[PDB]
Amino acid sequence: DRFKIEGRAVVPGVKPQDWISAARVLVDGEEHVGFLKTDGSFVVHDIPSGSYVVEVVSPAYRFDPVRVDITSKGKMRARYVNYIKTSEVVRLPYPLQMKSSGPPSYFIKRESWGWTDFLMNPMVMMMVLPLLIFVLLPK
Amino acid sequence: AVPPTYADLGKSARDVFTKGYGFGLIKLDLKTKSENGLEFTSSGSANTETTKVTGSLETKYRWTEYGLTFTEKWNTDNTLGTEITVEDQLARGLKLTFDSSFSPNTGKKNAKIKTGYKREHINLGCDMDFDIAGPSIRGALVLGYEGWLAGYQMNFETAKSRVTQSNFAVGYKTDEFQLHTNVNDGTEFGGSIYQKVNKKLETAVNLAWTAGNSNTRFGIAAKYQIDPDACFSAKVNNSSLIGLGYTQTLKPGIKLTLSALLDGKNVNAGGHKLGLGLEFQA
Repeated sequence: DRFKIEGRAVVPGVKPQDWISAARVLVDGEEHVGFLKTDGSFVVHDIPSGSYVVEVVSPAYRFDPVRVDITSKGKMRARYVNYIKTSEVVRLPYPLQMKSSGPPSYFIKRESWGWTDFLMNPMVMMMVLPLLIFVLLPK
Repeated sequence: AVPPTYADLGKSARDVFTKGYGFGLIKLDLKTKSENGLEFTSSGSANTETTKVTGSLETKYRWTEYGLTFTEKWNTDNTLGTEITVEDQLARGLKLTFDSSFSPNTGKKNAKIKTGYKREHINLGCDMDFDIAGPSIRGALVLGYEGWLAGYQMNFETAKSRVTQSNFAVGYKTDEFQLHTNVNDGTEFGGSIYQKVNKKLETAVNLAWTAGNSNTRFGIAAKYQIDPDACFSAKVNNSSLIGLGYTQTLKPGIKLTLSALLDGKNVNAGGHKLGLGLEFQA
């Protein structure tokens, strides 16, 4: 007994054909691999019964994995990915519609010190009094 | 001349309410004056309810050569604080205050600039607070002619929005009658009266009113010195709060103060808050 899973992924903007390039979807991670269509859709066949996590892998805009439960009779139940808990959290319709949030942060941020902010230093403030006193002399 | 500032306005009544009793806390202060200019203060506060030990070493350097004052303080949570005060440098009544705080263990810095203009009957003050959260600017201006005095305080912050905090304090201050009414944004309404019948009798009354929930609370305090070394203080609040304090000079510098706050009812529910205070001056 074999079944198929189809889904549709919509990017907020850009171009679907721009994002299709170098885009694949994983069901277990190395066992079953699906490829996307020209606009966007993952269609996977040759699957057994069981529970699998569908995740779209992309160096570009990332996606949230979605848990899918396959029954032998032919019922398909999709849920949120939960590891600590193993119950039903929220049930959503079957036609997978992933919405990528955006580019994940790959690099860290480093900030410099502001000009108005470096005036708070214990040493910089002890020079401002001599600076003002010496400025008020020629004036 | 030299009209009272906003913080000092009414400070007599609060000080009567504040000084005298420290129940729940242990007071231990030592003050030392040197010959030339050195001032050393070591104070230690001990709590029995929360079992906490608090204290600060304060070193004061009074330099009358140029009007400079150097203050350095140290707390118990690894907080370091320095202060420079300059008065009568080039203007008539101009005072510049610089306060800095730095921590050596962790890394934290805070800055504060105070400016004060004092004249015949005009008082100006501006405090600029520099912190990572957001700089703030606070200005207080006090004006009076003979006994009629009124002050205005404003607080502004650039970090959030056009936030403005208004304060209008109108009072009548004379030799033995001191009345002051403080208004906060037309929301807080405080009124303090303080008077002295003789050189041994002092009475103070405080009232608090609000416009939000219409909460009213009043309290009266009496201070009477039996002898130049023996003094007694009593305070009664609106609902049931009573507090009694007694101070006596034991050695010519050594003084002992005892404070007791009683909150008792008649439904088998009562509580005592006691406190001892002791200071040395040299």
